[PDB]
Amino acid sequence: VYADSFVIRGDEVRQIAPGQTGKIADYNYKLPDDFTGCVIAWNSNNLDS
Amino acid sequence: RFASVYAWNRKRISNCVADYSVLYNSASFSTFKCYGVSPTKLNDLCFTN
Repeated sequence: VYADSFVIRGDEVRQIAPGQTGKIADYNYKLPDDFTGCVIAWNSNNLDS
Repeated sequence: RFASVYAWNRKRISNCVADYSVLYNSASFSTFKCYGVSPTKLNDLCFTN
């Protein structure tokens, strides 16, 4: 198993899915078409701001 | 000034060369959905009007 982690805007969470496009999906973190994993995200406005 | 949605405006774009990358590459758009066309291939495609 590979665990990947990063911080993004709340509006960008929708780009972290297979087949997505946009600045994050196209130029930061691209998921494969047949992705087998799970995407876990939580608000961090208490730590990262 | 934009139009009221009950009286939505329409403009014909024609007899011209487009570059949809100028639009899709901009970060200001909060939503850029496409139906029956893909935002990337949209710049390789051509239309009557």
